[PDB]
Amino acid sequence: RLAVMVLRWSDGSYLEDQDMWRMSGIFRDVSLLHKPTTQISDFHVATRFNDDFSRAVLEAEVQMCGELRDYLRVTVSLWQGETQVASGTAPFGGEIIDERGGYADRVTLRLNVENPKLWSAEIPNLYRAVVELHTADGTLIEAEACDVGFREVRIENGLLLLNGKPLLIRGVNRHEHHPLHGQVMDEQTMVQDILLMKQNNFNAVRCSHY
Amino acid sequence: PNHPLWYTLCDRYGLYVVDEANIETHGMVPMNRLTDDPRWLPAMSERVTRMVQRDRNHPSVIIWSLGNESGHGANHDALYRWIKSVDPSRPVQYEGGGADTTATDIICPMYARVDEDQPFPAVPKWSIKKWLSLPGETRPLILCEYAHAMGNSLGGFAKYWQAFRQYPRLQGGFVWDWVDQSLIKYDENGNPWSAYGGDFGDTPNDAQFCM
Ligand SMILES: CC(C)S[C@@H]1O[C@H](CO)[C@H](O)[C@H](O)[C@H]1O
Ligand SMILES: CC(C)S[C@@H]1O[C@H](CO)[C@H](O)[C@H](O)[C@H]1O
Ligand SMILES: [Mg+2]
Ligand SMILES: [Mg+2]
Ligand code: NA
Ligand code: NA
Repeated sequence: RLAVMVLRWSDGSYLEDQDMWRMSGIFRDVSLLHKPTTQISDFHVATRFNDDFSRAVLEAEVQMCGELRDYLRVTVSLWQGETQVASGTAPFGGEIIDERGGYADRVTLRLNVENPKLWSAEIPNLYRAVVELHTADGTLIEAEACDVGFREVRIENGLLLLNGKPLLIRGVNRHEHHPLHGQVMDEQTMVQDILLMKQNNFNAVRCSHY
Repeated sequence: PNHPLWYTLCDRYGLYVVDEANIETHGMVPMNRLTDDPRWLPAMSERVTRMVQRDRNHPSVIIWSLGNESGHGANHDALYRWIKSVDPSRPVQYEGGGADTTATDIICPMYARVDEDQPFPAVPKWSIKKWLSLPGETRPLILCEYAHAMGNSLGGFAKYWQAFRQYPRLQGGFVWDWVDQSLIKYDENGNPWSAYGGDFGDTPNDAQFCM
């Protein structure tokens, strides 16, 4: 049995004065997650490109919790549909960062990707990255994953560029609001909004204000 | 360069002066055919250097100009640097080649409009408000020529001043121009009349465009 005492007002309320209905309660999902003792505790995916974006390097930093063992390995594989495009495997032990060494509980995988299909609102090309924590012999301990979009965002010479091109933001601010359920969101309503947005030529949304 | 007394009067009566080298090759095709030719650097150099040596002590002169309508040539960059080196007390400006080349400290377009762009190939005349904020641009903008006062004109003059007052980096301009270049001719009875291009048998000519 779980017991949850939810307070409507708290010192946190001083930082939540957004122009919207003030409500309270357990308004988002609640779930139970089972992770092995030796686990992937965090992972970051980055994508760098050459000058014309015809080449890319996917860099994935992975962190683990649990006992460090020489037999532990992490394999990051990148997929485009059912086709594996790249893969990298390595034992834990990051490079030296300071006088006391490096992160023995971390490892960074770097995968080369030639002529990557670029992600944008115009064409949301996506790859799938699978992060496998396993033994050298190939026994899977656990796997996490995420959708990967190859794109570079940067401000150069006063212009906001996406994959080297200046964007024109056709955006709209969107609160999480439902006339019957309040601030509880559901997939159906989210999809409805996105479809309507794109159908009305919007290519960007701001998470006003959280 | 003007008659020497002009600077004396401007020093004493109080007027800011843009002293300009006697260099204009408007009729060439392309306009910079001579100014980008090293064979003409010597001739151009004297028109710039000798002007500076003559008028550098006049307080009324606040800006040096490399000349007018001669496109943008390597000779302009060389002479631009010469002035910056010998007299760092005065900014250097030049409109040729697009009004914002490497040979000018001031964006000094001629007849660039307030809100309307004129996207001419190679040498566009952007709306002055838009010109100031083009990626990487940080220079002040002062029109070397604007509001062409030919005959019944100056329509829209107020639009320029409203913009000048609203935009810090829009710092004015020089109206074109002060006085009609008409000449006196006389009829059979000796009565004078104002004449323009072509009235002296001169041809080809560009008629009333001198007024
Ligand atoms: C009418 C388009 C903006 S829809 C657009 O076309 C793209 C290909 O050009 C991709 O198929 C995108 O997934 C699709 O949403
Ligand atoms: C006639 C245009 C093509 S050029 C235009 O002619 C004007 C005539 O008053 C002035 O001389 C301007 O300075 C010149 O750029
Ligand atoms: Mg507010
Ligand atoms: Mg290549
Ligand atoms: Na101004
Ligand atoms: Na004229």
